[PDB]
Amino acid sequence: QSLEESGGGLVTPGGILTLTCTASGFDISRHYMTWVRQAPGEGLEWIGSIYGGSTYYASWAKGRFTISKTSSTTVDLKMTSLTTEDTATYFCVRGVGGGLWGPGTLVTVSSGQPKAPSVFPLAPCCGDTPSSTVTLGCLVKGYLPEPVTVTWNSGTLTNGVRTFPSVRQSSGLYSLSSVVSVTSSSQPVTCNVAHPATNTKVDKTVAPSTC
Amino acid sequence: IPNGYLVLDLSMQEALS
Amino acid sequence: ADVVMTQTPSSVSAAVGGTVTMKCQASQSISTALVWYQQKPGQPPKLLIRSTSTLASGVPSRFKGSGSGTQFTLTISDLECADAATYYCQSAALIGGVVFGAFGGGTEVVVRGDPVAPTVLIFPPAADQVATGTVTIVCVANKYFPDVTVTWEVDGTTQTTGIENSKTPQNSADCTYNLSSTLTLTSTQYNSHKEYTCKVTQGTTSVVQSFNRGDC
Repeated sequence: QSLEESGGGLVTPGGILTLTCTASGFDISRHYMTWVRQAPGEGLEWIGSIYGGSTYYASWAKGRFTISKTSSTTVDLKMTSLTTEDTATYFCVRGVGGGLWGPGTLVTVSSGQPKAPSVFPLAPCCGDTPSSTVTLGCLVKGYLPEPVTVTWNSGTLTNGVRTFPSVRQSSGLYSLSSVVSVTSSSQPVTCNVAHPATNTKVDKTVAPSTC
Repeated sequence: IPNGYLVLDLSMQEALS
Repeated sequence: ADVVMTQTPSSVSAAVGGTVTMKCQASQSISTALVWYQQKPGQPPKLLIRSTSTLASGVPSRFKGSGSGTQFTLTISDLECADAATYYCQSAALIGGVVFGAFGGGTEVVVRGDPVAPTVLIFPPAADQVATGTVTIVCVANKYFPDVTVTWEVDGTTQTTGIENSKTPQNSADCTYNLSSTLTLTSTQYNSHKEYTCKVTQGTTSVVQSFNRGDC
């Protein structure tokens, strides 16, 4: 059995959004299908549950969040009067206190338009003694909303990759860096930066110094 | 002893489903 | 009012091999209808224990859940670096036609492995940054434990604004951290100074890396 949430994205404050939880391999009617959210850096929060025809809501969510069954395999979550307090990853769970979770879908409540990242290479200063093993990277700057996907050499370079958690600037845009330790066996090294919300993919081949 | 509202464990209901 | 789950402590630390405990207090009795989750980045929360004390599939015996009514405890013995995570309790009861489903606020568990001093890398801005109007300089502190503090100096002056730090989760094998620190300046500010320095301090020992703008 599996669960997958969909519908996350950028929404303007004051707007509405509907998320969907799609089940495979079991009958949702037999379970308390449950919505949980987690604001970035914060704790898990129960929104509500649906068991057959019965719905249950946390008191904080009543009226503004509505859960319904929309097919034999899907439940939705309709959210209204959204503000930045509703920015979060939203998860669906099979059962109250259950073990089967989807990977989550990210809702970003912001007035900004989608903005693709600027990608800049990270390499040691020209004129430092060179090294056969060198740590190179990419700075992924100024994007909205999360997520971005960063790969190295199109997924063929994975060992020793450190992609740091994103940080949200006070402007509201996001940035992260990814670094990797490489020898000539991985050269030329290219970071591939995909941003679903702008349908962009940037490939940046990182020279081993700034020279 | 059961009295008043009984407590049903939904985490158990899920585990045994 | 919905049930409230008060989880303490907010953070707890022990050495590898040690034991930690955390507590969940319910504002209303929920019998044994309570679960514990473990959350690390990369995957959703993982069910550890359900019905207060029943281990979920694949969960090792060093995790133990106890309690009932309004007081619940999770104990982790023989701690491993793989146990570094944030743990949450959740009520999971149906009482009087109401679902009692609230989460506790979470307990971060820090696992203390072997001490390792950081190495430090500094990355001057790529040549196409300055045209954008802002420049972001990146410093990385590699593979270290325990925590560090980072300072930036520009021509010897400690920076007090424009710094953003991001720390990876503890390594599941050896408990170490990695840190990115970035300093963002306007292009004019960047072009107005010579030397950029990242200083990483662990206890009383510091590791410094610098570059001069005009050299790179």
